[PDB]
Formats: sequence, C-alpha cells, structure tokens
Amino acid sequence: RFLKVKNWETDVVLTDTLHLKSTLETGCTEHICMGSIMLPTKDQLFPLAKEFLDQYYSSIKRFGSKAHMDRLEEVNKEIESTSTYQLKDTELIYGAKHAWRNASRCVGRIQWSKLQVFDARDCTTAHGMFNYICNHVKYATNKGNLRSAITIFPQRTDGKHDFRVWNSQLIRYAGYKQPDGSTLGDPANVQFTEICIQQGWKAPRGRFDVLPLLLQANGNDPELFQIPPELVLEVPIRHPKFDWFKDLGLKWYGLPAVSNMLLEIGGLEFSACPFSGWYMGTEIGVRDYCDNSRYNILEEVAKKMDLDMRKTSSLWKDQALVEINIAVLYSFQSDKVTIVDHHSATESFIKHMENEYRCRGGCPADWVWIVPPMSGSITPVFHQEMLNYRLTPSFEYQPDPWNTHVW
Amino acid sequence: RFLKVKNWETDVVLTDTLHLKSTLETGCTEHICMGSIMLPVRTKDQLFPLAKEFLDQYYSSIKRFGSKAHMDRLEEVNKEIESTSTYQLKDTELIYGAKHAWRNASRCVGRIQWSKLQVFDARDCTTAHGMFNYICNHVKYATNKGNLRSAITIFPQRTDGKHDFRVWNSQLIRYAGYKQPDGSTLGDPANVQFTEICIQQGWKAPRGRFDVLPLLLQANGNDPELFQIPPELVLEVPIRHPKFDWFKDLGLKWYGLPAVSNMLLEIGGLEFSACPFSGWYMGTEIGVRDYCDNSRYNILEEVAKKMDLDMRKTSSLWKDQALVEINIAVLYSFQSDKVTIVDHHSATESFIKHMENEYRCRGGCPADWVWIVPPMSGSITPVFHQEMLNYRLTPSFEYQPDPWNTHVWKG
Ligand code: HEM
Ligand code: HEM
Ligand SMILES: CN(C)c1ccc(CNCc2ccc3ccc(N)nc3c2)cc1
Ligand SMILES: CN(C)c1ccc(CNCc2ccc3ccc(N)nc3c2)cc1
Ligand SMILES: C[C@H](O)[C@H](O)[C@H]1CNc2nc(N)[nH]c(=O)c2N1
Ligand SMILES: C[C@H](O)[C@H](O)[C@H]1CNc2nc(N)[nH]c(=O)c2N1
Ligand SMILES: [Zn+2]
Repeated sequence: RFLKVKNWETDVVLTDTLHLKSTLETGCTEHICMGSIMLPTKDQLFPLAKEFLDQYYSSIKRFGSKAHMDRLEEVNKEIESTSTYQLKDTELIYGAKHAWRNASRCVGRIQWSKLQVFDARDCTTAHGMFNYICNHVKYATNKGNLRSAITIFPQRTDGKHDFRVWNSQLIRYAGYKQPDGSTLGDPANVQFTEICIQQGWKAPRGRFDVLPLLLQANGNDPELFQIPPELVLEVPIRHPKFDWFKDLGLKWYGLPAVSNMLLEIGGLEFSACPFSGWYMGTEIGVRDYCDNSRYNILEEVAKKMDLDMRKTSSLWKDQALVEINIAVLYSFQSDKVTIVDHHSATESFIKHMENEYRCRGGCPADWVWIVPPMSGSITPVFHQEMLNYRLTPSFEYQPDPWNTHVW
Repeated sequence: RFLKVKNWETDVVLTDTLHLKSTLETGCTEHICMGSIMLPVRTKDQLFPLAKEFLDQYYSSIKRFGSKAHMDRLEEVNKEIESTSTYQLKDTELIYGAKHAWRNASRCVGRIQWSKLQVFDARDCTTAHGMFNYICNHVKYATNKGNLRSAITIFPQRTDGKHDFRVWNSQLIRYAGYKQPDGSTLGDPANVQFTEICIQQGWKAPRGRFDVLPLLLQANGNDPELFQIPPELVLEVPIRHPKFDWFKDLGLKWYGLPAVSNMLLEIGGLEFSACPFSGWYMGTEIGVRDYCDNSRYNILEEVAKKMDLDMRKTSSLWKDQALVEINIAVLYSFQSDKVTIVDHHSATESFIKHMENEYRCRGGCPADWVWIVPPMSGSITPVFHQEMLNYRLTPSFEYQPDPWNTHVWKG
C-alpha cells in the first residue's frame, strides 16, 4: 500500500503515499499494462465538489473550519438548486495550478505554482474569446521572456453550450495536401487546415503559415480570426556552424499553447482552457522536424552534411538529429526567447520529484512521456522509477469538436 | 475481450487476443501503473495445472491436441508428479519451452530470432567442473569466430530449493570493477560487488581496466567454485572510430558475446535457475549504456574533450554529440572485425515486423515499451510510435535474487 521508487543511477529511494488519493483509472489491470497506449448528475457532482473543497481547505490550513464547513453547505445547496455550481476565484486558481501539478506526462511541472490564471468565465462570444486569447498570447509571450498562463472560458452546462477552441494549439503552421502526392507545411494539421478552408479561410498555401483561430462560444458555429502577426513571436532557425542551415528555410514559433484539452475541477468541466508555458528544445527539433509524419527534414539535412546515408549503421540520422537540436536551442537562445534543453528540464524534474515526495508524499509521472525522444539514457529521468496514477484536478483529452458539433 | 494497438506513424492498428492466455500478474492495477518499475519450493498441489497448461500449449503447437500421445503424456506427468513431486521434460518439450520463454520476453527487442535458438541440454550435469565444461562449449559454439549464434545451456531444474544450480556471474563474460581507496573505480563499476566476491573466493585480480571476470559456478546447492574461461574463447573487439584517430588511444575494447547468466527459466512450473543464454549485441547496449551511463565507464567527458566540444553549457548538447560518435565507433569496430552486431535502427525496424507477424500468426506480442525503445534517438526509431501491450506469458524468463544473498554456506 506504501510504494517505493528507486533511482538506479543514484540509489535514492522515495516512498509514495499520494497514489492512495487517486480517484480516476489508469487503463492497466493486474493482467495487462497499458502504459504506452496514447489514449485510454447532481448525484455525481456533489462528492466531486466535496473532495475538491476538502483538498482546497486542507491546503490553506483551514480543514474543518467554519469557512470550510460553510462553503461546503453553500455549494451543496447550489447544486441541489441549479444542478451545478461556480468556483470562487481562489478555488479556480488553486484548481488550475493543481491540474498542472497533477499532469503526469509533463516534465515541466517544477514551475507549477507560478501559473498566471486568466478568468474568462464572463465571456459570451467568439470575438470575446478572440480578445481573451490575444491578451493571453501577448502576456505569455512577454517579448520572448515567456510566462506560463491559462485562460479559462465558461464551464460546461448541458454539453450543448460548450466553449471550444478548435485548434490544437493557439499557434500552429498550416498543412495542405499537394498534387505532387506529399504534403506542404505541417502534415499533423492537414485536416484542420482543410476545415479552416471549409469554413472560409484564405490559405496563402505556403509552408509556415500561422493558422487562424477557429473559436466556438456557447455551442455556436465556430468563427475564424487571424492572430495579429506582431503577437506571434517566431524564431528563424540557424546552425552556429552550418551556414547553409538557414537556407533550409526553417522557423518555429516561441509559444507552445495547448488549446484543445479539458480542465476538470471539483466535477466541473472547462472545455476551453488554452494554456501555455515554453518549449523544451526536443519538442521542436526531434518531434516537429524529424518525425516522419511531420516536417521530416532528416534526409535533407543529412544530404547537406554529406553524411554516408548508404546504411543505417553510420548513424547519420542520429548525428543530424543532434545538430538540428543544437540549432533549435541556438536559434532561440540567440533571439532571447525562453527555451529549455532536455538535460536541464529533466534535471529540474528530478529535483521537482524530490520536492513533491517530500512535501506531498509523491508525484505521479508517466515515464513513457517524461523521458525525452532523444538521448534518453543520458538524462537522469531514464533511470528514475516513476509511478503513474490519475489525480484530480486534471487536464483531460477530449474529442475533436468537428466530430461532435451539432451544426 | 479484444484490444487494439495503434502505430501513430503509420496508423496501422492491431488486435490482441493473446493477452487472454495470460496468467501471471503485471504489477499494475486499475489505479496505478508500475510500467517503469525495474523489478516489480513449489508443491505438487499447484504444479499439475501448470504442467497441464504447458503440455496443452506444446501439443497444440505440434498439432496433436487431444491425441493419444497428448493424453498419455499428461497421464505420465501426472503419475510422476504425485509419485516424485516433480517431473522431467522430454528434450522436445525443453527445446519448445526455452524458445517460447524467449518469444514471450516482453522486454526483448531481438525476438524476431526466437525460433533460431540452439538449446544445449545440460540436465545431466552434476558438478561445478561439469558446469564449466558446458559453459566453455556454449561460449565457443555461440561465438563461432565472430559469426554469433544464439544459444542457451540448461542445467538441472530446482528440486527442494536447497540443491540449486546457479551461475553467480550476471553474464558469462564481463569485466571486473575495483573500488579504489580514493573512491574512484577501476574497470566496470557495475561489477564491483561481484569482483569482490571473486577476489574473496580466491581470485587473483590483475587489477586492470578490462579484466574478464572468472566464472563462479554453483552445482547442486554446493558452495560455488572459481574457473577461468580460456582466453582464446573470449572474443574481444578493440574500439576505434572511422574518422577520429585519437579514439583508439582511449584504450577501450568490449567483448563480443552478451550472455545473460543470472535469470531463471520457467517451463510448465519447473524452475531452471541456471540457464545462461546468449545472442548478439545491439550497439547501444555498449555504446550508450556500458560506456556512457554515469554509473558505468562514463567516458562521455573524455570523449567530449577530445572532440573539442563546447562543454560549458548542456545547451550545446556536447553530451548528445559525443554519445553518437561513441556509438558510431562501436558499430564500426564490430563490423570491421566481422563480429555480429546490430544498430538500433535495424533492430527496432525488424522488431516492428516481428510484432506485426506475431499479431497475425499468434494473436498478439507482449512488449514493454520502456525497454523496447532504445536509450538514444528514441523517436527516430519506429518502436517509439508503436503502442504496445505488456502482459506475461509462460514459459518465461524471470529475475531471481542474487545468490550471495540467499546461499547457505557449507564451508
Ligand atoms: C513551462 C514550461 C513547460 C515545459 C518545459 C513543458 C514540457 C512538457 C513536455 C515536453 C510535454 C510532453 C508533451 C509532448 O511531447 O507532446 C508536456 C506535456 C504536458 N504538459 Fe507541460 N510543459 C510546460 C508547461 C506546462 C503548463 C503551463 C501546463 C498547464 C497549465 C502543462 C500541462 C501539460 C499537460 C496536461 C501535458 C500532457 C498532456 C497529456 O496528458 O498527454 N505544461 N509538457
Ligand atoms: C540475438 C540477438 C538479441 C538481441 C539484439 C537482443 C536484444 C535485447 C535488448 C537490447 C534487451 C534490453 C536489455 C538491456 O538493455 O539491458 C533485451 C532483453 C532481453 N532479452 Fe534479448 N536480445 C537477443 C537475444 C536474446 C536471447 C537469445 C534471449 C533468450 C533466449 C533473450 C532474452 C531476453 C530477455 C529475457 C530480456 C529481458 C531482460 C530483463 O528483463 O532484464 N534475448 N534483449
Ligand atoms: C493524444 N494526442 C493525439 C496528442 C498527444 C500530444 C499532443 C501534443 N501536446 C502535448 C503538450 C502539452 C502541453 C505542453 C506544454 C508545454 C510544452 N512545451 N509542450 C507541451 C506539449 C497532441 C495530441
Ligand atoms: C536491474 N535489472 C533488473 C537488470 C537490468 C538490465 C540488465 C542487463 N541485461 C539485460 C539483457 C538481457 C538479455 C539480453 C540478451 C541479448 C542482448 N544483446 N542483451 C541482453 C540484455 C540486468 C539486470
Ligand atoms: C527506471 C527504468 O524503468 C529503468 O531505468 C529502465 C528503463 N528502460 C530500460 N531499457 C533497457 N533496454 N534497459 C534498461 O536497463 C532500462 N532501464
Ligand atoms: C506509442 C507511444 O505511446 C507514443 O509514441 C508516445 C510515446 N511517448 C511520447 N512522449 C512524449 N513526450 N510525447 C509523445 O507524443 C509521445 N508519444
Ligand atoms: Zn501499467
């Protein structure tokens, strides 16, 4: 019932108890582990609120206080009446910070308590949503000195009045399907790049076109808005060695702002809650650039390095993969845009784990995602045993809106 | 109950039914995943159904399920169990069992080779000297002058747990590690404890950086004995780099034959506690883990200095850079000396094919993503994007406690 995790590089053992407060399910059973699978009423509502308020009041050392007891009946009454309830701002902020704190797949959680929370629950229209989103982008971007942020739009009522940001991230590059067979721009967004057109977007059918926002307020049809370019910070990618690197014509945006997840707090569902932090270098250089189903520039780069690509055994891909990532980090740092390398981030996470085990009794973590997509075993997290379990408040995945939307 | 895995690079979706045949537990539950936890005397009572499940398996594979040969064998094993409290496997069953334990090994990326396994039956062995002989023959057969051949040598099964055969070494061939008084380590840090045992057991350590450890062999529950593998049987490869000429001067070499010797092989409820086995190296085992783990030879810095990398910021990825070059060297040296090795791209690619074949011909393929994905360049190998299901089938290879921790000393 009380669990030990060992780090095999340092022999340090930690003891986990936090998992005992887990309420949601993993997907695994005693007969089968699903650790590498990508995606596994007033009745329901009241214990959920209670559990949350219990956490919350415990966290401010007023467990079993009048304020506590009072808030509990107050919420209970409101549920009885309205069949839902509203969070106080303090609870909203606490809830959002803790959804981040509990995100078992996020290596960046040492920053969790410094989250700027923007309350957009008063928002009613797609234009309103756009305004709030532009403000988020400008604040978080902060001229390159990035600051984490989340903007929280009104909670689900009857699932027919949902607020949804249709983009997967606030800022992403378009992808169009060619006659040449392949794909210009970003293959991951070919379908979304299509749906923008299907609703009226004018694509400059280029390679790195910042996609428009597709905003759904209150269950209505979504609307197109162009993010002001002066708000979209971008970074041109050059190698501090290969002077030819620049002619590949690569750039990337500085702000990673995931916009399609669901924030759950005390049973309440926030279907539109775009949030942002800053990039770990490998996200762009390894995944975005070198994934086969993405920008897939490995061959091209390798050509320009005149490497022996005759056999897998020369490790040409590996050699190039490193240089590319050196360039990403180089470009960002030179342009003074916040970025972190996988060594620093993982080092920070181990420190964060130590802290969480110490002050909270543990830290849910998904090794499959915490370990970076390159040079895994030379980062400390590779040798770190981790326990994965689901805590609430949480960020959850949710179905793409075009599949659900009753037009 | 059917289960689907998706490859997110190819959208290829597969359906697992094999997981239904799983008996053993994973460690995980509905509320916690232990997927990254490293390591998470049996009665006639529980033995028979285990024998029966094995024998049903075996007779199905040979397409004789429900035959009279099947039924008589079950009867024979039943009688032998209740009479003697255990039973002996036929050679055929032993071979089938060893192959399938390999086949069921969810953490092994090399399983496409599982059906080509040379099984050496050492169940007639009675002494440590006998064990040394068998092991020498294994090493010689498996090495084959550099054209490596997979093999397993199987010593007598456990009886009352007081008469175990064990190979105390973790691998048949490994380098000594020596802790110095100044706290530094000479040789392979991983083998310090084992090196000390050997020394205490009377091994004269030459105390160099690459000393092949002696074999420490336990027969029939007796105290273990020391033997030196004949040097001419130990194939080694000097490590050089195809472009960096200073690399040779780092003084590195490695042995060609990876031969894990401390696992327990389980077949039909019988436990084979000494079953050393060998295949060949995937390059990163040596180039990434053995050389570059901080708790191993840890040569990243010295390599990095000599390539003149910016070692001032991690952000320069000097570590990543040196890591690749070292792995380039390992592959280069082995191929140059015609010693079988496989790069991580080739191995992972072959595994994906194996896996798909296994889903179709067998209904599934248990696989441990945490272990299948290579320790460098993870996402540019196809396994990274492959959803996998992990579950335990028998026959299987299992860990067992280190024998110095359990052994009852006779003196
Ligand atoms: C501030 C610096 C941050 C860094 C360096 C960082 C890093 C990462 C990385 C590398 C991943 C792996 C995802 C992938 O490879 O696609 C991840 C996942 C994730 N991050 Fe963080 N992140 C940061 C901030 C945040 C913030 C501010 C939030 C929310 C408020 C957040 C929530 C999440 C969630 C929910 C996931 C996984 C989603 C899932 O369940 O699959 N992160 N992060
Ligand atoms: C023939 C070439 C082979 C290759 C390239 C190969 C590759 C690997 C690799 C890279 C690992 C990961 C272990 C680590 O990184 O420490 C592994 C694990 C494993 N292999 Fe293979 N292997 C081969 C042959 C074999 C054979 C012949 C057997 C048994 C008959 C076997 C049984 C296992 C088992 C049981 C594990 C899990 C080890 C553990 O959980 O500690 N392998 N293999
Ligand atoms: C299941 N599925 C189809 C899927 C999986 C992953 C993704 C990509 N978002 C992962 C993420 C989240 C938050 C992040 C925060 C900061 C950062 N620097 N990076 C972050 C990256 C999209 C879709
Ligand atoms: C602490 N722990 C549980 C642990 C972890 C790793 C190891 C290292 N041996 C793993 C192995 C097994 C079989 C192999 C077969 C062929 C090959 N080319 N390589 C193989 C590598 C030992 C023990
Ligand atoms: C804690 C963690 O599970 C442990 O370090 C594992 C990770 N994956 C691995 N994968 C392989 N192939 N070999 C290993 O030793 C490990 N170690
Ligand atoms: C199949 C597998 O689960 C999938 O490729 C995962 C593996 N680990 C990952 N890790 C991170 N950080 N991001 C990812 O998208 C993935 N993808
Ligand atoms: Zn699991």
